[PDB]
Amino acid sequence: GEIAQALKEIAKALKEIAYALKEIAQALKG
Amino acid sequence: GEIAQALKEIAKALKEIAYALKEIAQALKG
Amino acid sequence: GEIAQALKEIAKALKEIAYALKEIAQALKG
Amino acid sequence: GEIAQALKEIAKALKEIAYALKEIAQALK
Amino acid sequence: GEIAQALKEIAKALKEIAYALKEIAQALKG
Repeated sequence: GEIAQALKEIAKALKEIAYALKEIAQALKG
Repeated sequence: GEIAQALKEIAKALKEIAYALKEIAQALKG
Repeated sequence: GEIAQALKEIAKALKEIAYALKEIAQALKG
Repeated sequence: GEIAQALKEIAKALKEIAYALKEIAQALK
Repeated sequence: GEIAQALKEIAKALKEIAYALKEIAQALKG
């Protein structure tokens, strides 16, 4: 239902945030 | 009621997150 | 009740995350 | 019950993530 | 000093993201 859907989209968002932050970490090491 | 409202705000928040992340991705390319 | 409250705190959290990420996007464009 | 408890922990986690991200924004700003 | 700070906070952020995702995975089994 709608709570399961909310949570799936939050998991997606958090995975993209983790990747964004790793690319920012690498940029700053560069 | 309250749960429908909470879920509408979650959906709004996640749309802004998706937008922000695209601009972060682009910034890091240039 | 409890679920509505939990989801309202999640909605708040995600709104602050969207805000933070917009400032990160701006920083990186500088 | 169990779903309310799970969602309270998720709310806490996301609040700490929002704080972290604001400190990252400031560092970079 | 900004780079040191950024990298410390990104490491913290990633640990909290991994935790959030585990709790979301478990929640969705329920």
